[PDB]
Amino acid sequence: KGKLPPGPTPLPFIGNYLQLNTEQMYNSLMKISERYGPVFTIHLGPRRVVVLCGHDAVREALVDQAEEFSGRGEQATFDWVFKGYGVVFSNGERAKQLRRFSIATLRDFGVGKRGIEERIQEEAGFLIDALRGTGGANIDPTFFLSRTVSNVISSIVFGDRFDYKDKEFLSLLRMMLGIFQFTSTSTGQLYEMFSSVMKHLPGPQQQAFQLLQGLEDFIAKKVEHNQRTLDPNSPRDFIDSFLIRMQEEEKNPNTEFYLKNLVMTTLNLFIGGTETVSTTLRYGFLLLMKHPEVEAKVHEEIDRVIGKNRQPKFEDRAKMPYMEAVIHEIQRFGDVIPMSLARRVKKDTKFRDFFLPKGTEVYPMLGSVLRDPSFFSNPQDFNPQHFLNEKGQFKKSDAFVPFSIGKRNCFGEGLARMELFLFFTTVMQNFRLKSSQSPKDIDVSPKHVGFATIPRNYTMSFLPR
Ligand code: HEM
Ligand SMILES: CN1CCC[C@H]1c1cccnc1
Repeated sequence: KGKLPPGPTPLPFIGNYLQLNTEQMYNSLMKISERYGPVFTIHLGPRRVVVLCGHDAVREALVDQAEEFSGRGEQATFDWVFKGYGVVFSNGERAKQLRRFSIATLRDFGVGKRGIEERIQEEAGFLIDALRGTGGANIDPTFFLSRTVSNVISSIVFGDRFDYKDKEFLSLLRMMLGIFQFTSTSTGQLYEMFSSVMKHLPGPQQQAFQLLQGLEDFIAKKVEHNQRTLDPNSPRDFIDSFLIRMQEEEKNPNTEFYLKNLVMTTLNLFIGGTETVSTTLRYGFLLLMKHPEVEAKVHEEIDRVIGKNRQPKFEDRAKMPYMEAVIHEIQRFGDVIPMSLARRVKKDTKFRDFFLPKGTEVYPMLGSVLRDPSFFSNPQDFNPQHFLNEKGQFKKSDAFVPFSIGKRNCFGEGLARMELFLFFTTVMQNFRLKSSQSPKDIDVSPKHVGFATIPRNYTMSFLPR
């Protein structure tokens, strides 16, 4: 029965609203940690949350006490559509079934294997083609990168990749993009505290709902399409494998394989498989143009190990320590999902002499692990040396946790690291990156930080080398 972690006294309903700047949630919670310690209690409106800061607090909970911290908490904006259904927002039995099935089915369509390495190499080549065809003109790379990324997971879950022509495609991409931005604003973070009121009020949360509805309707139309052209012995994509598994479980009335879980799971993958990698690429190029010395070492190393002729491949990894360090440092620096997705204690839990009642939400401050001064000698700088030893060979970090850790850690990690290596490598093989402004003027502080870290709007050009 010990005590909850210390933290500032909340008000009825508003919680710790007075100590929170919803524009800068992460900076807010970190200011509070400086006063209360690395483990503290915050009230996000009426949501009682335990916040974990620094590598040690986060590894201790999510790894050393893995089972106890394995429950899924809420993200309220996403909840509006998912409603506890689908792999990401589910718990207990639902969670174990959808994750085990999702991981396996991803692996059946080539994730972690030559299959998807081919699909990514191919789709990369299509990206090179498009950036050439701009002929060095000053463009917004946003939808160039995200079309390419989205087409990879799209081929896995929908079968065939989207034609760049498709107007529905861009529409979906705008939708995904506007949701990531919304959830990263003051208002999206205010919604995390006050959703039981705000869901019924007018404002930018109404528009973010319409985008979620947009994505749900598109997935439900693709499912429909898949069902009535289905072939039970030869699955065409993820949706088919879940349709089939649905059919096998018409006997079991306690099954988790029904329509709503298929829709929401496919939506999770589509969304998860698109926006984070895409935001990482986009920040990544921005960082590279700001650090032209880094771009030159990368260029130097691409030329010696790969040269201009062949397609980069995943194994090149092993022989490119400086590129792996660059991509590691883009992820670390980007901090794209700075507060993870919320966890929940699965039962009454003891954790460092605090007591956590069953159901308490947990915030793993992944951003604080990526910036932990005990693991990286210059947290606020972009410096690939963070992941290099004395001998310029790749150096692992225990604080490299952009995908989180523990039992509900990101299972798209393997796909992502593959897409990131290949897309970054192939793009810089063919282009030098040319900024709109001089390196000293490039602003890499974020536009929005909340659920995600969003880079500022920018333009650039892609010049042949
Ligand atoms: C830059 C790439 C990515 C980053 C930084 C990232 C980040 C994260 C984080 C921080 C979590 C929460 C894990 C936890 O609760 O401990 C998560 C979960 C998840 N991710 Fe990713 N992710 C990425 C890519 C992907 C991709 C490509 C997919 C699609 C295949 C994907 C699908 C998912 C799913 C389905 C979950 C829910 C895990 C569960 O509840 O069991 N992610 N991700
Ligand atoms: C933000 N994401 C990256 C991995 C999980 C994914 C996500 C988050 C919220 C809803 N669906 C998918």
